[PDB]
Amino acid sequence: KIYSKHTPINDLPQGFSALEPLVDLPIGINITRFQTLLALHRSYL
Amino acid sequence: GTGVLTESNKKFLPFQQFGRDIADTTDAVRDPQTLEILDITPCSFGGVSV
Ligand SMILES: *[C@@H]1O[C@H](CO)[C@@H](O)[C@H](O)[C@H]1NC(C)=O
Repeated sequence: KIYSKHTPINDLPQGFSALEPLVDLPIGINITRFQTLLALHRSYL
Repeated sequence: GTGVLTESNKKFLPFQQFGRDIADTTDAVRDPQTLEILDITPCSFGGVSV
């Protein structure tokens, strides 16, 4: 299950912004570890 | 279920299907075939006193 929210903000901010349900995927696998993917640009120099 | 299906003004979110009252009983339904919200209200009933 992936839940998401985009909040316009001026530490983490105060107040409430509930995350809406985005997708429920019928995967059925074992998940114990995770890692974030970043994008890197080639230099060309 | 047995009830009257009426038009609703409840702003359901796209994920949301069912609707519930304080009793956690179905109060609205979103149809798969046509994506519209039908409010469910129990039909009229009462006690008869002679
Ligand atoms: C058939 O159902 C799908 C989803 O349940 C819906 O998107 C589609 O509009 C329906 N077909 C017609 C002709 O309404």
